[PDB]
Amino acid sequence: AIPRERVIKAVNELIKFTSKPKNLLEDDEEELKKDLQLIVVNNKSFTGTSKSFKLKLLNVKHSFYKPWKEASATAVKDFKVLLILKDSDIKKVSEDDLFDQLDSEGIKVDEIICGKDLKTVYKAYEARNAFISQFSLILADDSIVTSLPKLMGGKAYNKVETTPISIRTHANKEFSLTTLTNNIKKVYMNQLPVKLPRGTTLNVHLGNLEWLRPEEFVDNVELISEQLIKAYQIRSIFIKTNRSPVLPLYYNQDVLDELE
Amino acid sequence: RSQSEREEEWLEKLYKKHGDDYKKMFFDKKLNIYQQSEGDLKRRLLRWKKRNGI
Amino acid sequence: MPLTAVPEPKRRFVPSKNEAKRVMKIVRAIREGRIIPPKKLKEMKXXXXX
Amino acid sequence: EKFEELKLSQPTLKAIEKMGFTTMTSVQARTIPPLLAGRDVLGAAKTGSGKTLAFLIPAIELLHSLKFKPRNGTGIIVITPTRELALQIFGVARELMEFHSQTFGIVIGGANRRQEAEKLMKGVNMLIATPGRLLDHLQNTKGFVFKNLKALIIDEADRILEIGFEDEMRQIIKILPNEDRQSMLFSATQTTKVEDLARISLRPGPLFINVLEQGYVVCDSDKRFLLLFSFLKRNQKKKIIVFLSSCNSVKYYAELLNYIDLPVLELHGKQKQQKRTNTFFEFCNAERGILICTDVAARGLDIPAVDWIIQFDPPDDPRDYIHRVGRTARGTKGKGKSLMFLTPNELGFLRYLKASKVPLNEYEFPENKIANVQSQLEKLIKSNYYLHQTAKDGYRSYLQAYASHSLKTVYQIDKLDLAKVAKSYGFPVPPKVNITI
Amino acid sequence: PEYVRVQRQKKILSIRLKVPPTIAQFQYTLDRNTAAETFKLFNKYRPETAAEKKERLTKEAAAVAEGKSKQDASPKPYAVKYGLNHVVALIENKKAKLVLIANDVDPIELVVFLPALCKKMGVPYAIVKGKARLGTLVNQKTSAVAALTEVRAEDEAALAKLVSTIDANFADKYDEVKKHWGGGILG
Repeated sequence: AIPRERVIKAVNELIKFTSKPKNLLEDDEEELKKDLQLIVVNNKSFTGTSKSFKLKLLNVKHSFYKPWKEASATAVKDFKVLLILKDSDIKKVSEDDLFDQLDSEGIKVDEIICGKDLKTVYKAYEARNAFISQFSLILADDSIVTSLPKLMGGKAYNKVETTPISIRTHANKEFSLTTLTNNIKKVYMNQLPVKLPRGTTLNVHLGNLEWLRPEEFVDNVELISEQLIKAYQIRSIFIKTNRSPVLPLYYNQDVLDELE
Repeated sequence: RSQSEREEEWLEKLYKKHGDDYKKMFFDKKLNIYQQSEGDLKRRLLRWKKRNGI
Repeated sequence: MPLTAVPEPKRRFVPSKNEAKRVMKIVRAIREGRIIPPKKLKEMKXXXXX
Repeated sequence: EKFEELKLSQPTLKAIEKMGFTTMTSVQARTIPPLLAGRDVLGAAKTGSGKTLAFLIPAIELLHSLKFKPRNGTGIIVITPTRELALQIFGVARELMEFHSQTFGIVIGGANRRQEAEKLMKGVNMLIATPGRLLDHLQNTKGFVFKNLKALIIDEADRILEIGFEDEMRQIIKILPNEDRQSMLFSATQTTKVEDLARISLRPGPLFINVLEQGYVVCDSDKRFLLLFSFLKRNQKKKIIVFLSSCNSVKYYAELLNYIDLPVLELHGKQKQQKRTNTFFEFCNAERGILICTDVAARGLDIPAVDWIIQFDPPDDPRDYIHRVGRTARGTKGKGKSLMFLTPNELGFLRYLKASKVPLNEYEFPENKIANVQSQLEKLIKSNYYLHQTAKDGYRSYLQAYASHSLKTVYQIDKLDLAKVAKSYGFPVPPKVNITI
Repeated sequence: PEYVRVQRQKKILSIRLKVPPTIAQFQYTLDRNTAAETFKLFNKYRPETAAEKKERLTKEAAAVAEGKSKQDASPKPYAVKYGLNHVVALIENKKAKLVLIANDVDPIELVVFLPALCKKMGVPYAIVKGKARLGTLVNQKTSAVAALTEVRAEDEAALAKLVSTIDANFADKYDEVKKHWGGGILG
């Protein structure tokens, strides 16, 4: 596996790093950047030789969306939850139907949007980018997911929050509200998004240090990393703040022998 | 002078949605679409209560 | 700025009252049966065509 | 002593009970037996000691002892420099006159002239007014019952003189009767030209009782309320008091931010004073709270050691603001960081800050971090009639507050883009307010 | 006939004589594609007819007659505005986002202040050609005015570029020649 002890060493090093200190009233976005964890994976041929806008949802022990939301109440940008559903789906599903299910576990859908609404109400780059930039959590039906990228705009596919997440209301022939109900729970608190770019570089976003426990950070990182090792042949792992330099934790030197 | 059945039913919906408080039901969008006056709400609810439901 | 400091009326923001009075007029006419519902009218026409 | 000990009519007793007053402040406890005795007086007291109520009680005693009709006279006349202080004195006086039978009114330059004219045609048994508009109403309004003058008061003759209404005051007193009139006046300090008006006014011989960096944030006038909202969200769980000018904007901003569900306490002259006391008590004991208030309602009461002084609106007295930040620093061992919003027309205020010689810190603004709720604001104002009217009222009273401002060299209405001001209030088109421009 | 003789002798005696510059702002009007897209815009915002109105009324009234009080929800009606005093009424707030003005009205003096009035109020007016084409989009015989205020979010971006299009095509092209005395050349 991976020496958890070394991960605790590195995260305490990063806590000490971010603990190092006419000023702004409203704080710098860069100041918010220099507090956040990003996982970086060197791995052989992370392309599928093709663009992959589909996000892999990794099973994670802890859920950073709740400390996200709790700090987002204090923060300027407010955490919002977007679902994009079919026309008949929105005709059937109502909002209190969602809200009653989500107050059970204490979360909230902000909005639900049809593809019609994407293709006529926000068929304008300014309004569409402004509407997308409000949101952190974007969900979409798996049927609509492969219809999205003409409607969403590539500016939505640039960032990690702005790109949508595959989610399914169906389990049988028709959809069930139970499936969407527990499925938003699965995608919310038990899974984390993964962009899949080209090259040998993978960037995985974890989150601000102030949100979670550092050993809980270590547990989530080691779980994700074992999931990645079992997934892909991996050259190396550097985790860091996007202001900070890298931190080498784990690497496999024989992967590069096995490529060719 | 009694009350009409639709609007007393409307008041009955408001009485169960908010209860008795008026600042919440004043800023209610659904079932206060005419945006009734703060105290007209009180007057109609007191007339409705004296009519029915104490 | 505009010329006049005329206060905005209430009825510009809420659903239209006079509409609703005409609605209740039609409701009273249908309760008296002087106006037939259009679904019932199409039901009448479908039988009367045969 | 106590207010409830002294000889009073029972509706005044009910009034004082409902305003929460039982005890007396010492200088007002001194001046009240001459206030009942019928002598003229001048007085040095701090702004906001309750010195409004100090004259309010025996004035209503005189109106109770005379029992005259609304057609019969005006009697009690109140001269006060600031429109804001006029509204505060009026809002305190409303419930007092409300348990009484007589009549209460407003004369303010910047109000609708046919409104004030029709109220004068009906007659008003207690007048509260600004000095400039009084010459207009005395010279121009016909049939107005002027000949009585049971009494008259001046408040803060320093501020009348510092504005410069004293020649208007001389013309007023030359219009005023003297023999029925008694004159009472409050001014914390005094000068010679104050005493010259005092020698004309006070009909008997009177006995009188005498007892650091700043933040500055230059913002455009549209985005300043948005930036206030953003900074208030970022500094949530920190108690902060915001200083305003107009009570309508206080009530409107409080209702708005409560509609955006972040917890906000309001504090203004239209607020009932027992409720006002409740809000101040809850702010002082809650210690992490948002307090919205005017300048002079904040002046009227001592301030807990705060995380931030934020001043959104232009000041009533900038000199008192310079003394107030100094006494705030020297009184509060806990650090209270003071800031004022600025508009790019207002930078001359800065050099008057450079006249104050206290240091200054510019606090910068990122255009990226903008809360972007202004579309939701405009959709809300197009939705809610009630919020639409309160927004228009905050806008109206804001512009009339600029109209009532003294320092024209710091504030010109001609400088201001009212389109951006309306967009800050949330109107795409500025509503018409009948303001001389 | 007489009336054919007069209607041919009309527009001769006009152009033969000097027209004042507050007239002949008319027929300096909008070109082909821009008026076409303006009509494509306003046909999206047709007002409800009396038949469609009465039909929806009968639907909701039969609903309440069953009762079957379905919900209490409707956003707003959006439509063009077409009453002349109502069009002027939507100015001096201002509320008019676009105004179309017919060139041909037989009492021209009903209309002549409207370009200067939207000029001073800053309202994006445009002079359209033919009040019958206004009446068609508003279910009247003629309309002679066409104000439009409220627009859905789907159409708001089209609105702004149409405004910029008109201010480029009308306010830039014809502004100086608006000041000039038209006509005067004999027939």
